[PDB]
Amino acid sequence: TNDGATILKQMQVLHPAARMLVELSKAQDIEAGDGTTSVVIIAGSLLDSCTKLLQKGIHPTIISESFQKALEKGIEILTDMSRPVELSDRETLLNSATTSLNSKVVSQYSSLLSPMSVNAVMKVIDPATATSVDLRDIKIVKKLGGTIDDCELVEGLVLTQKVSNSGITRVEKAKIGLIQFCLSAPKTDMDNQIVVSDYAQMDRVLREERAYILNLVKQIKKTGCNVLLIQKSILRDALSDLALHFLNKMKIMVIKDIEREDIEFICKTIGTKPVAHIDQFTADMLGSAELAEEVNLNGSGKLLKITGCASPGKTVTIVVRGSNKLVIEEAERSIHDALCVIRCLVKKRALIAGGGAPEIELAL
Amino acid sequence: GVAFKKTFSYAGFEMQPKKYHNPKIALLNVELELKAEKDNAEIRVHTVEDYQAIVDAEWNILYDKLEKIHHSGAKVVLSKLPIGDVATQYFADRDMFCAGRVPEE
Amino acid sequence: DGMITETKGTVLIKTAEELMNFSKGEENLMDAQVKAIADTGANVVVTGGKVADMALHYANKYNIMLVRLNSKWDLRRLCKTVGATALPRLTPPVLEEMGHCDSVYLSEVGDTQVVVFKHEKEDGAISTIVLRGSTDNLMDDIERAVD
Amino acid sequence: EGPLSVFGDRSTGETIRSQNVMAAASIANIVKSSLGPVGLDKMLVDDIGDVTITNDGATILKLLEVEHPAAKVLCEL
Amino acid sequence: ASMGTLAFDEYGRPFLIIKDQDRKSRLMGLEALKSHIMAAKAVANTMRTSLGPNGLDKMMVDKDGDVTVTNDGATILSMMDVDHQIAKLMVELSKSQDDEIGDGTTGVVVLAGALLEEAEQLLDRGIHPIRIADGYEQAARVAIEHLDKISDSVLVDIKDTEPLIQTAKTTLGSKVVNSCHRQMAEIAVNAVLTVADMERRDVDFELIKVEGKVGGRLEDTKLIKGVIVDKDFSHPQMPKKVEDAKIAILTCPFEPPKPKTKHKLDVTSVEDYKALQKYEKEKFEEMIQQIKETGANLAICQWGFDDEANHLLLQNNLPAVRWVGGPEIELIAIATGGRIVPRFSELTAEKLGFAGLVQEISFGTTKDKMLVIEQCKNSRAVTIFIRGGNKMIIEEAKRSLHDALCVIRNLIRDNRVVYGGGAAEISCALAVSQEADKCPTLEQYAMRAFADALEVIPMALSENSGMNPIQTMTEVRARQVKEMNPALGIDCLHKGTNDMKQQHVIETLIGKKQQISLATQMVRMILKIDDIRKPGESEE
Amino acid sequence: GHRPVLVLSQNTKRESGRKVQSGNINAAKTIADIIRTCLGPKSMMKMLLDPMGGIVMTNDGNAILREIQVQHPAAKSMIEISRTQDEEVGDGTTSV
Amino acid sequence: ASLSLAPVNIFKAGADEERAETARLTSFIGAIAIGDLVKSTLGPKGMDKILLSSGRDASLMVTNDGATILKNIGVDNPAAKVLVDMSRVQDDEVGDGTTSVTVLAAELLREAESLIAKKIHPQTIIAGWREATKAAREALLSSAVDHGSDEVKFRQDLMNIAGTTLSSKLLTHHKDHFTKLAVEAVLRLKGSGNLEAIHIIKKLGGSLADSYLDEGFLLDKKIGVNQPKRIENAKILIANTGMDTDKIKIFGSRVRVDSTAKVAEIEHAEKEKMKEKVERILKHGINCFINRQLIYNYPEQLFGAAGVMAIEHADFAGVERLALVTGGEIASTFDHPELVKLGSCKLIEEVMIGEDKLIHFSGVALGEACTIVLRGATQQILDEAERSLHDALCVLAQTVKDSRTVYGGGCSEMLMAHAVTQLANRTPGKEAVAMESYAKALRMLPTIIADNAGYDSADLVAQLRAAHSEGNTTAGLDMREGTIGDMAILGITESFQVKRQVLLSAAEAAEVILRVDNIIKAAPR
Ligand SMILES: Nc1ncnc2c1ncn2[C@@H]1O[C@H](COP(=O)(O)OP(=O)(O)O)[C@@H](O)[C@H]1O
Ligand SMILES: Nc1ncnc2c1ncn2[C@@H]1O[C@H](COP(=O)(O)OP(=O)(O)O)[C@@H](O)[C@H]1O
Ligand SMILES: [Mg+2]
Ligand SMILES: [Mg+2]
Ligand SMILES: [Mg+2]
Ligand SMILES: [Mg+2]
Repeated sequence: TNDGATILKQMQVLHPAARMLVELSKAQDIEAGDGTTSVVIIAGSLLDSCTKLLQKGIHPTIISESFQKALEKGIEILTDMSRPVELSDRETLLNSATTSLNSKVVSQYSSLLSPMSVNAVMKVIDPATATSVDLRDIKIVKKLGGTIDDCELVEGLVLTQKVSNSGITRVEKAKIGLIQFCLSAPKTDMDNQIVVSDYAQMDRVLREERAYILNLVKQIKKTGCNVLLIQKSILRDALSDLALHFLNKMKIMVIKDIEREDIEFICKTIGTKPVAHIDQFTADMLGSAELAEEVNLNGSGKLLKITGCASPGKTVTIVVRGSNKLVIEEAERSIHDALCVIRCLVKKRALIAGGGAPEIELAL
Repeated sequence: GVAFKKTFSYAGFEMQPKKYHNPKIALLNVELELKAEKDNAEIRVHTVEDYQAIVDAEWNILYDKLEKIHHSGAKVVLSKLPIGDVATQYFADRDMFCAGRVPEE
Repeated sequence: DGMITETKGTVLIKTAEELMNFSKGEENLMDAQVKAIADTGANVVVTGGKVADMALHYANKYNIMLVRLNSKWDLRRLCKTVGATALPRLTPPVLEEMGHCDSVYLSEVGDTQVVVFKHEKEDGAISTIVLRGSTDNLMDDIERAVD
Repeated sequence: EGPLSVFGDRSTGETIRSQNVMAAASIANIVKSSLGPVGLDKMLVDDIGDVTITNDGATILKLLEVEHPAAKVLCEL
Repeated sequence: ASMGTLAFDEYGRPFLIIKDQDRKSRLMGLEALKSHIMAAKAVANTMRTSLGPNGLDKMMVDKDGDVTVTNDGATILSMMDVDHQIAKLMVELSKSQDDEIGDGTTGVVVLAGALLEEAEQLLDRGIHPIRIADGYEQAARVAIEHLDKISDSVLVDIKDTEPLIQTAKTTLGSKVVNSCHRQMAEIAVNAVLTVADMERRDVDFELIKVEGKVGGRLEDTKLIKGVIVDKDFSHPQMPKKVEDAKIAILTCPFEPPKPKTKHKLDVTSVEDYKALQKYEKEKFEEMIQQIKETGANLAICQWGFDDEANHLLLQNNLPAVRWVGGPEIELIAIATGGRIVPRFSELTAEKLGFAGLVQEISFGTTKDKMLVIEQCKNSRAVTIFIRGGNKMIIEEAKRSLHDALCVIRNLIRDNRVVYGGGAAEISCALAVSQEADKCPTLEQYAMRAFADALEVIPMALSENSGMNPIQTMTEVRARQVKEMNPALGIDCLHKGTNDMKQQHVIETLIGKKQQISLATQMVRMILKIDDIRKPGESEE
Repeated sequence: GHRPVLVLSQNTKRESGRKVQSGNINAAKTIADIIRTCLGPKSMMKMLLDPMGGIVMTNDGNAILREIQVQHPAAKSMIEISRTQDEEVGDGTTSV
Repeated sequence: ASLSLAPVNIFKAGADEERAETARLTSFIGAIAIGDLVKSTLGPKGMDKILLSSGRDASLMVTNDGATILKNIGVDNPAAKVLVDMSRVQDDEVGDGTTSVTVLAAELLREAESLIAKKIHPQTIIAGWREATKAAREALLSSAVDHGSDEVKFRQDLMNIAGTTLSSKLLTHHKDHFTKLAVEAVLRLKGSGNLEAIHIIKKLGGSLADSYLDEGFLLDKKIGVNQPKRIENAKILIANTGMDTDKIKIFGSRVRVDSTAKVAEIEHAEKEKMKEKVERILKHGINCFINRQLIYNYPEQLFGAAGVMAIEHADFAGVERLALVTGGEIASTFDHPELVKLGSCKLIEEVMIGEDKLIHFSGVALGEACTIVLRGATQQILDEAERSLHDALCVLAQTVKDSRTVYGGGCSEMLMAHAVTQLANRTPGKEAVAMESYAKALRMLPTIIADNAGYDSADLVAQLRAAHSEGNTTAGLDMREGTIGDMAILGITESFQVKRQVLLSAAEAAEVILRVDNIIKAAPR
């Protein structure tokens, strides 16, 4: 890694001043987004100067007030040196992204990553009347294989979950439906048992179980749904073999084991409203999409892609590729740095020259 | 006569009178508590009315034991088995004395 | 004690009346059994197993002496010496199975509490030698000499 | 040990008297079997196989390895 | 002089008698007596500096490092981790004195130590220890008779509590809570007199709830004629103050009924489910309405309750308290004059307790709430609430107030008193010495040793107060002999006078008699032991 | 501490009575039985391994007895009388 | 003879005993060590400490609070334990004065050690100290001034007290801003003393001057999936119901049927029961529904279909604070909509703070509950900001409860010392020396305050003693320049309760420690 915050937090420092510097890096990463190394260098140099200041016989309280005065003056100087910017100027955004990426391993792939980062930021916010960017709306997916040149900016969502309905893929004009109930035998929250005292009852048990499952699948199919997402379930089996077979026979692509924390992102991306009871499963709660397909990444795994959505949400997903895991992690960190730079450009839209110019101007 | 230590009184024991001038003593080997009828007893009901009836039946069994003890004319009740808080308060309300887990000797 | 099933005994209560009457009926049954035993003239009961609390209470009510011989050998020897037969159930004994003895009492020898089944006649099926002594080893040696 | 504060053991009263009598009786019983015409000799192995067969009391008590002072008194006697 | 026996036979064969006799230890006769006397003297000399108003405290630390600062003799000796058996005997003697009396737990140890110290030189002079014990018993009988002679009676009437207050003040004078001397004396006297059967019967200490909370000041300690409960109102929006509350004590959780017997309720249809849910809702509404119908304003439960019942109680304007302990339930029922009701069906108006004010009390910036119930009509239970600057002084105040309560209880049991400050000990020593002169020669030594041992308490008091022991004790004894006044003691507080009757230094006669008796019996036991057989294994 | 106190030193054993006599007689009988078969014109020879690595193939009783080591003192006395017989007259060692 | 110095060994292995001089030595050493450690963190120019834990996590904590310093250390000296418990109890009673009371107790015990070295019985010292405590308490009470009647004067007093409390802490950099912050936050409580109604939210990043008091309220929870994220003219209902597969509370209930169709019917009945409960809630006419417990998927979907915000898993503190800030009633049954009060606020929206999203309540109805956002550069800075602000809020709440105030900067300590000295000049015996030592410690407190700033402490303290002698009863240490001045003019004010508690607790602990002449330790476990 080259990120200052990552370097500082990765190695145990064991010294209280160093731990406070690590916390400082974390704060700079949280608020600004980059500059996590420059802030630590500045703090270290300030304390190093404080050594000679103290040796001269200056109390470490006049030093603090003088440093506060210097900080105020320097903030004024930097503000005076800044230049206004607007989000409609794509060139400045591209320059900022390229400058952020210039010091990372993806400096060579910046020509692809910087426009990707700018588009990712601008596609999840409203350019007018925006004060901050929620980077949780930009999901980053790391898939091993290929090179960094294979990074892609799918507009919809990509799910690492595989299609249980082996045999049917690439549904066109998909009508995606997200359910939060279980497609298995009936079961109540309170304790329930079925007692059999006759062979006719024993046959009727599985007969009526089959009828109930078939009715559930028919109700799902009648709405016009053809792609089904099933939330992950622990207490009760989410998708039984009978339910999967019935869904397969009606040409529906079933995707199960959807994580609970991913529901909000999926609903925002597609427009599908979650359903928890089959009674309320209607056609208007389905998320229309242009194409939902499962693509294999040249033998390095399978990714499920849903590209094209009616009334698309304000979320984008970035697929990061690399030869080995380390470069993938560093590429993810660098892309995050670029996104953070664009975000902190969204608020306080002011630009300054880099290249050490602000520091030397402040010194003079 | 006989004297023995106080044996783990429950709540409401301090409300019982602690001196009687001609008490009739009820010597018992009985667990006066709300508990299962038997360790291998199971109750099976399918109606809320039967549920309420079962609860009232347990309470009425305990109260029948207590009332049978009370109507005997005894004022001091000693048992080799535990005497619950409900029974202790019942005896307190009647100005009676109770003591559970009295040693066999 | 009242005999129990051998597979599994579950008291299935379905109404409040059964719940209220179960304990009363069980106690009445045990009392009837003990009174039926006592009505045959028996005044001493020797059992080879555990003694129920209600059984003990009703035996006390009818003035019946209870002895609990845990070991089966002692039970057989008492049956031999008294003339009774070990009944397998709690049914009252018939005249031929009825046990008779001249005197049964609780006595203390030294500091040991003993129960004595004593015949006035100088006969019977089993005779006992009561060994006294000042040491356990001395009594053991005397017992070896007796053997 | 205690208020006397001497680095060693101490026996007082009937205990030490009994110990002295026991030591003297041990020495006596060592040689009691070698008295009179119906007495018998003794073998004394000297820890390396050397054998001394004797009936004389002085030789037996001199060759023995004694530690109790009240018994050394009898040996020297 | 140890290790049992070691002879290994005259014939050289092994001689083993006792199991593992080569590692055991034993002691015989006179040196065993000397070791016991030395251990008892060490314990007594350690304890004698905590005697009188000028006595100092001991900082006691347990295994876990928790620290307690105390002056109580029984507490000090209980906290000690001793190994000598005689030390354990001394600790048990202090525990006995605390159990029977509650005061004088330090005087008994000093008296026993002095008795054994005199017995040491008596034995060195060649006297059988049984003779010493018999002489000690005779002198103790004489001293107890003299104590009965010079005793004085006090009134234990509720109308005039001045002698009781003086006795409580004398008891508390040696504790750290003497900064609020008369206040603690008054609260202790009132607490004991409130909860007591006036026909010279017992005082049930379970009706006195002594509870302390940090913060505030020691002067903030007050007597509450009611109950202090660590709980608060269940709903945060329930009112914090109820006036003229009609208490409703219940031991049934505000939940749907549940049979004790193993039960199963079968739901076989949708109608069954609807009936079940309607039954639950109706049970909640019915229980709340049953509580309300009696006219109660407050509800006290023992086993807690759930959300629906909580909101129904709040909605119906019934403040409620849950998870109240059984002892607290009983105390509240006793104080408010209300019955304890096991289920809602039996609740009625006549079983409702009445309290003048029920309030929730805050304790600064601590978030910890606490409930107060007081202003009852004829409360037969009382609560003592102790405040302080740290938990150590709180515990010390707890035990000091317990000592005061025990002293007033002893006064109720028997109202005869004797005058303290060493006056009683000096008079008893004089009586013993006078009785010795008429006694035959051989027991005179034991009688005079007992008198000298009795003299230790005034000397200890004078030493703790900085005065010269021998001169002051001799002068006070001479004054007692010259003019007949058994009330002359050691002016520990330097008030100018030596008459303890004017200084109002009063102790219970039972306390002195118990001190002398217990010390004599324990000294007799210690003198009668002439053999010890410890395992001597020094095991881990 | 408190080391044991006793009359005789440690490692000092003592046995008495019929046991000692029986042991002495058994030791003498064992000594006799060692060379019982080396007597007469039809005696067999014995091979003895010297601790210094030598070999003594001999029929004489005295050499056999003096080349072996024993711990029982009665056996030592028997070996001594064998040597005495050998020195005094020259032969008759395995007969005595 | 003593237990330890006896020919017989009377103790278990590992247990010891310390007699008079040794016990006094250990107690005094521990007390002086505690006092020297806690001091130098006193007064406006005090410095902070670093508490580096030895545990596996090795928690790092920078602090200026005396109570936190004393509680988070390994103490083995029993007298040091007594002082630590004193500091903790002082913190519990009031939020300030922990360092002051600890230092005062240490100085008192140092003077006690000197007096014992001068051959004075400790009971005489204790009696003299009791008299001195009475005199000092009476003088301090007579010196108190109350301004609760006048609202503007009381506001000025609150500002001065908050500034004085925050002067010694890390917030002294922005003392003015943080003083306004704390005063407004306390005044919003409308007289209630529950500091738990004030929530302190620490968000990493930003300057320390970026901290602010939200005009409404902030919640750190999240909204459902298909529910509105912005509501105007909200009608909030606060509840504490199940909403998680709500089971009938009959423990022994079970389903025993002979067909799976009946099982499906029972499941539909359960879902219909949940739907009916949701409809009963919606009958209240609400916009935002806040439940203390979890809300599963079916009720969340039902709320979303009705366009009702549903905030879930707002803990007990959350629902209490929302009820305080909006005026709603925390309900658990919904059969009487007319008997349930509904909270109201102008706007509910999601606000972006740092890299986290929070729910913002704006234009609340009551507002008797505050949220304070703290921004900092390090976690330690945020922790100290929270601790210092807690101290300020505690002192302000105490002042609101009891409006009597005294002058700080050493003025109060010097006036009590003057009263004690005047009493001492009126008493014969060594008790006069004890009272003189009491006054000496009382004067040593502002001496340490002056030492912490590097000033000429001896000269300043002598000047203060003189000025109080001629009758200047408001003179104190002017820490801006290093002179003496009028604390009435300079506005250096303190709560009377805090100073009274400090004095009384210090005297109490010194008295209880001095009474000990023997320390006995059991064998450690
Ligand atoms: N004000 C006083 N003046 C003189 N002597 C007192 C005074 N108060 C208590 N004493 C004496 O101090 C002795 C010790 O009392 P204390 O320490 O309170 O309890 P204990 O008897 O358990 O030691 C008592 O025997 C009493 O006579
Ligand atoms: N501006 C100030 N000028 C003079 N003295 C002050 C000022 N602010 C605080 N002090 C004094 O500093 C003392 C210590 O306060 P502080 O260091 O905050 O810790 P604590 O309040 O816990 O003792 C207080 O007694 C107060 O009188
Ligand atoms: Mg950068
Ligand atoms: Mg006392
Ligand atoms: Mg030959
Ligand atoms: Mg402060």
